[PDB]
Amino acid sequence: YPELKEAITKVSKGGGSEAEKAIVTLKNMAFNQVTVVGGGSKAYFNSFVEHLPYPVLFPRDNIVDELVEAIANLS
Amino acid sequence: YPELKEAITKVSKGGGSEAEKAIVTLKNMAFNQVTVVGGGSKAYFNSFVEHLPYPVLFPRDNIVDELVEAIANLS
Repeated sequence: YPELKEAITKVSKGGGSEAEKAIVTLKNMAFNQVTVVGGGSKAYFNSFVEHLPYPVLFPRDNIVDELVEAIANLS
Repeated sequence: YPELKEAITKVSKGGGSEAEKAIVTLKNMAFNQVTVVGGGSKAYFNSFVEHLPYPVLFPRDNIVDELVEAIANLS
């Protein structure tokens, strides 16, 4: 949830919707099974793309475009 | 492919036939399985045979002709 600190400020100062209170109360747990991530883009879908690691044994070189262009030109 | 520099020069200037263009395009794939020979007359069958050695015990002499001649000699 990107709006993490905002919810904390709202509850401390008063107000906030039911979702903010729920996330605040369920986030206070100090357990390793719950992870807290905050940021302007870390919680967004964009940051999730780069988090995926490449396999150790899977080849990393890209040779698909070469095959496609070879097929297009020669064939 | 006996003569490669000449064909490269010809195609670069804008000439060349369909076969030369096709082979040049085929050879332009960045793979380790591409092998090119420019030995000229060495690509001929005679040169390939001459370069190869033969086993000492391998049967290369002709004996059928001699046996046939000996058989025909009998009267």
